[PDB]
Amino acid sequence: ILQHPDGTVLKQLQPPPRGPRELEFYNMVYAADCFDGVLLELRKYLPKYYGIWSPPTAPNDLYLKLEDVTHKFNKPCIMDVKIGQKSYDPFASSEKIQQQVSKYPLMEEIGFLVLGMRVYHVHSDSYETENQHYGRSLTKETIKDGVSRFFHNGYCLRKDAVAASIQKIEKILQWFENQKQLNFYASSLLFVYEGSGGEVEVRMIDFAHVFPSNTIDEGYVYGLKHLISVLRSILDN
Ligand SMILES: Nc1ncnc2c1ncn2[C@@H]1O[C@H](COP(=O)(O)OP(=O)(O)O)[C@@H](O)[C@H]1O
Ligand SMILES: O=P(O)(O)O[C@@H]1[C@H](O)[C@H](O)[C@@H](OP(=O)(O)O)[C@H](OP(=O)(O)O)[C@H]1O
Ligand SMILES: [Mg+2]
Ligand SMILES: [Mg+2]
Repeated sequence: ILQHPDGTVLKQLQPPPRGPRELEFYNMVYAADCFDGVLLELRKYLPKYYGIWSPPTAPNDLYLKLEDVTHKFNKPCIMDVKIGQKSYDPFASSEKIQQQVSKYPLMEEIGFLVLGMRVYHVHSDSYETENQHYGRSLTKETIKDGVSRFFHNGYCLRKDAVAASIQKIEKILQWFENQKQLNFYASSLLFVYEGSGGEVEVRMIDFAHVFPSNTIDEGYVYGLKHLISVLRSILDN
């Protein structure tokens, strides 16, 4: 991921089939001639898409040019959370299924996995970050405190940002409850709040494993509902 000062990010296409699939996901949703109401609403929850991009001197080198969801913040606090009961897609080999389940065998039970976070601490005017091994070390017993950490700025828990997050996830959940045409594996919600105070973003990102479907994405629903339940209990702290 490359950050550009024009308020965008450039995401390098992953090797095939993943990179091509994500490109085609964005091309589908943001198709200029799209009048599918489900896809038009979905746009609200994704980064704005500016199309494929390459360097003028390197057509081989493929990126997606996307809205940088953090751009409008002064001290953005960011968390990436993978959503769903399965982080492997319908065409995964046994090996890949085993890889992905062994990254976090609790995915079926919890329905989400924190991939990382960067949190602004007001007293020190500095950031603390957690990596992939943080959220993968979270159990049912520790998931609530694990998530809460994102919203604590070194002296108070930001219940405003927790409540806003629930409210935004709720709209995404509603989108999911009214579509049966796409199922999302290994996708994420990107959470941003202002660390320095009410602006909050929750956007869907990372679409290398989105597939057409004829069913509700029950894994994705389960994950969102559980994530909301956790966030709700944090409001009682
Ligand atoms: N549109 C965006 N705006 C701001 N930050 C982003 C955006 N897309 C990705 N990021 C950051 O880059 C990270 C990796 O992006 P992602 O699409 O999840 O790539 P990967 O396929 O490598 O998991 C995310 O966790 C997030 O922190
Ligand atoms: O973060 P880690 O521990 O390096 O593990 C990676 C993480 O689970 C990625 O989401 C996954 O890509 P997908 O989500 O696209 O499967 C990748 O699979 P890969 O090794 O097959 O690229 C893993 O290696
Ligand atoms: Mg990702
Ligand atoms: Mg990915």
